Amino acid sequence: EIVLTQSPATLSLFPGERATLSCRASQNIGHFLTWYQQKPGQAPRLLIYDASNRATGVPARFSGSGSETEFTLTISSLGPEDFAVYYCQERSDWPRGTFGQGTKVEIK
Amino acid sequence: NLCPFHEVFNATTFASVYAWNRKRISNCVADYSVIYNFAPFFAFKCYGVSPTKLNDLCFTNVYADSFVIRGNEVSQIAPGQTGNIADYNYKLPDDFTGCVIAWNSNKLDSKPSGNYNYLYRFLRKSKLKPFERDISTEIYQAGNKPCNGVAGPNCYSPLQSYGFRPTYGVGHQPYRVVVLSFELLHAPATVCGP
Amino acid sequence: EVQVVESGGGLIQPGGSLRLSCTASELIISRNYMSWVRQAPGKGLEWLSVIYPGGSSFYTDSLKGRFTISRDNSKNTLYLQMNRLGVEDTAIYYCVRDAPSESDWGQGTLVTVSS
Repeated sequence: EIVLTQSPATLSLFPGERATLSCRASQNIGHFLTWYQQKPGQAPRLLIYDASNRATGVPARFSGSGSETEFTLTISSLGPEDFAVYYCQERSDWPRGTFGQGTKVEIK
Repeated sequence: NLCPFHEVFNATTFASVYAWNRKRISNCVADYSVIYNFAPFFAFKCYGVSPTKLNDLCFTNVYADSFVIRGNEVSQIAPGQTGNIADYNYKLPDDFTGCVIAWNSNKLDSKPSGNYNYLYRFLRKSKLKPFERDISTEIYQAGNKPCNGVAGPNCYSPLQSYGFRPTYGVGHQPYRVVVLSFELLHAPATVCGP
Repeated sequence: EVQVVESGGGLIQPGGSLRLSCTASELIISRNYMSWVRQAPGKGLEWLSVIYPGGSSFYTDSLKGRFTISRDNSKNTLYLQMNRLGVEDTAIYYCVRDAPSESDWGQGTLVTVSS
């Protein structure tokens, strides 16, 4: 079973800074990785599919990169609404997949 | 004369799984030893027929269905299987009598930056019947409002490109599959072993 | 915004059974890759089951036999029969429609398996 490791567990940043999130896969999954955003009390929101393609309606500040076993999600400028829990899901057997543990973005 | 088997196996381009290519072999003398004794055939499954005794049987007709799929989708090329490829791309009957052969074509089907020339059908209104082909590119209406043959919200193009790259695991690397179907119909036999 | 609405989730005794129901407004559930996902309270998400547009259904190894995903093509409803529920099966069950560039999750229906 593929297990995805997300670091850092919590990412403390000021609004406007650049946030970089990491998701390491135990097996080579190519570009089949998906990034979700979950506000508290809301369902996950699809941000990036195929580890690089930005989902429709997502602001341009979100940008995914990496391949094989090292994927990252980069937020150019953390907005007031960009503080959430970000999940990476390997979709090597789409629509099936295993999620990451999440990388919460919290400062104070 | 001898059969075109190694003209099917050594073909330079294999068809997309959604448009698999069928070759009919008849009035022939089939030598399956060369197929059964070639190194790269990492998968050689025979259903309803023994691979070693194949030379001791003659059939009215033989078909060779060749296509390219991912490594992890090779498990679906077998009777009774279901999934992405069995349902919409290439279905084998439960009473299939033949052999399924697959080998990794990473060195020749993968391009750096992606080989998007191989496509498959991932949406269909219903499963395929065994040995059925569906090469229609009509937009798949997954919604309620008729979207008038233009890809948009809730209606997609049913064909998805594989996008192989030289890297990726063995499960995501291209695999060249050729399925041999042996047929008997009460008509005179035409493909023997010796 | 595409709305998928779950239902049928609530309190149930351990060893009991539940049948969550999912329906959508502007899409036909019989034509979409409809999956079921859950998020255990204070834990990460977990993918449970999927039913293909053609009718093929797949489950996680830990749920085969217990959970049974189906649908009613006439009612436009997706079901998830849940049998022999344990306390660990408590979670918020999402009904997510899968497309290559889209993934529409429902609000989620809480299932509490406790005495």
